[PDB]
Amino acid sequence: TTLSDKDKSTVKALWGKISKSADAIGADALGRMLAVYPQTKTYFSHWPDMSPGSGPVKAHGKKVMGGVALAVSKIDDLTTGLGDLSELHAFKMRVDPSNFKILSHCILVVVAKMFPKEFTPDAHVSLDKFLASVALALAERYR
Amino acid sequence: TTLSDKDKSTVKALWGKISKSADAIGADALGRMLAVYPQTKTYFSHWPDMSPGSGPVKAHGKKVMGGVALAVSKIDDLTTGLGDLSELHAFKMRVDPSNFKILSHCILVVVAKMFPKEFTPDAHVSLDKFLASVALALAERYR
Amino acid sequence: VEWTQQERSIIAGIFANLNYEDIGPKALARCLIVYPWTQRYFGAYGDLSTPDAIKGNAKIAAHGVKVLHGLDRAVKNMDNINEAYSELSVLHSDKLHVDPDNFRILGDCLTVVIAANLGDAFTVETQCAFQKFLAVVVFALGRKYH
Amino acid sequence: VEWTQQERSIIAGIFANLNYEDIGPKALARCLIVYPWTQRYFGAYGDLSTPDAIKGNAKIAAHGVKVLHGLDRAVKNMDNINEAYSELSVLHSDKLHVDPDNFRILGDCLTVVIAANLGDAFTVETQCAFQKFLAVVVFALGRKYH
Ligand code: HEM
Ligand code: HEM
Ligand code: HEM
Ligand code: HEM
Repeated sequence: TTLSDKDKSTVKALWGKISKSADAIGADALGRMLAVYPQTKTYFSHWPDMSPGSGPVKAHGKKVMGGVALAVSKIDDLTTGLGDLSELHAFKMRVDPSNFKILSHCILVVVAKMFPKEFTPDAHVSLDKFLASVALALAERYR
Repeated sequence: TTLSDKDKSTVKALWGKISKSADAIGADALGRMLAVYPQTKTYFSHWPDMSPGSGPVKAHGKKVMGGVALAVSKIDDLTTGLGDLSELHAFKMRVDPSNFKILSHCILVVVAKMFPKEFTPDAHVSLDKFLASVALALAERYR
Repeated sequence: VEWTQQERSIIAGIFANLNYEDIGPKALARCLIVYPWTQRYFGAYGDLSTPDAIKGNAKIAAHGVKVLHGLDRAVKNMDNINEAYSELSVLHSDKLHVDPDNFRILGDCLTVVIAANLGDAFTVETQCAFQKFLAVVVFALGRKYH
Repeated sequence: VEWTQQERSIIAGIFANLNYEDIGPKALARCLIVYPWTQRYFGAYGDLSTPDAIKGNAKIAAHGVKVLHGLDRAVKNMDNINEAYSELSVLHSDKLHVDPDNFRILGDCLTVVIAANLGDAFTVETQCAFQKFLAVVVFALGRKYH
């Protein structure tokens, strides 16, 4: 669904506060996705290790949050902004889009865990909407 | 996700073929939704009868498919076109939008059952994308 | 359904130290704000007009505590969750007409609230065990819908 | 999971009369077309570039039949479905790395194809029993993922 100007301002403000820890958030959220929802491990079987805190998890965590960083930059047109990443997911990795909601949830949990004061219900609703829009933008090129 | 030119023309062509039986498709789809996915019954407890072919189900099936007919009319801008319907679901009935996917599936099953020759995999992808777009348009005003 | 000893220990430990009057209201208010269709069921609970009103609503707060204590029977009867929630399932289905998808959504809100409360203590293992617990409870609560 | 005599009869009836060489390829081809990420597993199967290529692909057709016969063990063992699928669950998890969400999606495509085939015989009762059956099978196939 459409992000309001409030949603966008809220996400931009939250990102301002959390971006310094973006690598950690990525690594923790990705590690949690893999352990808590082991169905998602099916896309990562080529990795030597999938355990929390492992090299591949840390490295990929930073890449994923780099995509989230890109999304915040392109928040006014996520469809266009995330086109390349949609093409990669649709045609190279071919990730079932149902999984994007799982990662979204794990990112919210990690944000709440690391920034409890910042993560108010109001921040939560805008971030949840934002991640839902990111997931939709990633799904654009699939079909 | 966005509808291509192909999707729009495929949906309009299918609608042209099946619109004559819209009321029947609606009644059957709703009847099936309620029986097959009894969680959906929670929104209809005020009805005297929820069984397949019952008066309430027939009458509501009619309303639902008129909403679908409206979406076909406004296929180039579903956000704006379904805005009022979104407001009613958002604030009057307060239907958890997860249920829209359930009804969509039941519509597809009924269209397959009733129009097996017309409901090719090619029409199926486009109609599935369309109903996903309708679901998203209906969810627009919730938050 | 098959619990390890670590999982049992993790769950017991969470509930042993839980401040229900803190966590319960927070989880329910957050649910009502982030997923506002859940407000459907609380028309008799007074003012829910803005997120501030919801956060300040005493009746919602009291219900948050009640719901959270509703998880107690599961913690004390971890091997018999389906039977323990049987009556609560028919209540939500037949009397309250609560859409059971909302149980899942509340569970996610509770996870977020517990994570915020526990911080570093909400380890990956902790989240694994809590998610498993929630999944079983939410399934149990959906069982008697017909 | 409990079955009525009627649900057992409906399920046995569907499969007893099934044309596997017709239904199997149709369900799988439809899945690859409507939900194209499922193509990820079939990179050795030749041309899947277009709907026409998929519909005409003999290797995809043969696999559709195999998958549909994969359901026979559940029909024969309705009270022991989890155990019937333990080995196939391990296969799909550990050898094939198939995302189990795809099992759900294939079930929905199979439902559509069976409805198209049966017409008026695809009653509400039949759809209830078939959905319950698919839900149990899909759950069983996901059990050994870890
Ligand atoms: C929803 C938010 C997501 C974002 C922003 C995101 C972003 C990214 C980025 C930036 C890359 C690297 C692309 C490159 O190499 O240039 C990537 C790769 C990848 N992503 Fe996503 N991703 C997301 C969700 C997911 C999910 C949920 C899954 C699977 C469950 C997934 C599976 C993968 C895989 C398998 C790779 C390739 C990694 C490798 O081969 O080592 N992604 N993603
Ligand atoms: C394709 C998706 C859907 C469309 C196009 C649609 C359309 C409509 C329309 C046009 C109305 C009547 C509006 C009015 O008269 O004011 C309506 C009412 C309603 N809808 Fe939706 N609907 C959809 C999905 C659903 C779902 C999935 C549910 C619940 C599971 C639902 C629950 C209701 C309820 C409870 C009413 C009021 C019915 C009554 O009290 O008689 N709708 N819908
Ligand atoms: C998923 C975890 C949940 C648990 C463990 C739970 C448990 C309970 C319990 C123990 C009661 C008290 C019943 C009695 O006193 O007889 C109750 C009542 C109720 N619950 Fe649930 N509940 C849950 C989720 C929800 C959700 C998500 C909603 C709605 C969004 C909801 C709505 C209600 C309502 C409206 C009542 C009746 C309150 C009244 O007396 O007016 N519950 N629940
Ligand atoms: C109702 C759901 C399903 C059932 C009952 C089923 C059953 C089977 C069976 C019986 C086999 C052969 C095992 C053997 O040779 O011992 C198999 C293999 C396979 N399945 Fe599944 N399957 C299901 C869903 C899926 C889905 C959705 C996908 C992918 C989208 C998939 C991908 C595969 C692949 C790639 C193979 C190996 C084929 C090869 O070796 O070339 N299956 N499945």
